Amino acid sequence: NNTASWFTALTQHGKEDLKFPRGQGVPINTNSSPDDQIGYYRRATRRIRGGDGKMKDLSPRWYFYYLGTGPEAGLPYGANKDGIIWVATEGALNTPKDHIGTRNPANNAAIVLQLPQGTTLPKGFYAE
Repeated sequence: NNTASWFTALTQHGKEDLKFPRGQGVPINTNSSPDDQIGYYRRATRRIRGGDGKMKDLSPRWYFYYLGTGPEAGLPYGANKDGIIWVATEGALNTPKDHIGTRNPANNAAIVLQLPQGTTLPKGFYAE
């Protein structure tokens, strides 16, 4: 509890999971260094009860966590797991970013997720 991504989410509207080209995907954060630009996105599925009384699936959201932090802090870069996709800027160090850690929403608002110029966002995905 009291732990969250440092950034706002990407919303999925299509059917394909989130995917980034090699070297792309890490959100902008001017308080981090080139060594830190590596991590993963984690899918969060939302389900609400619709008008018919049955549960309906909402659009999935994907949250970025620096490598070695977040709900899959123990996962090494590249580990295969459903809902987890890995991203890294070229040159980033394959080390845990415990100095960055996660965000306490009671203490800090989320950084608005932004991707650098030229990034290919897959079809159906949009930043909140």
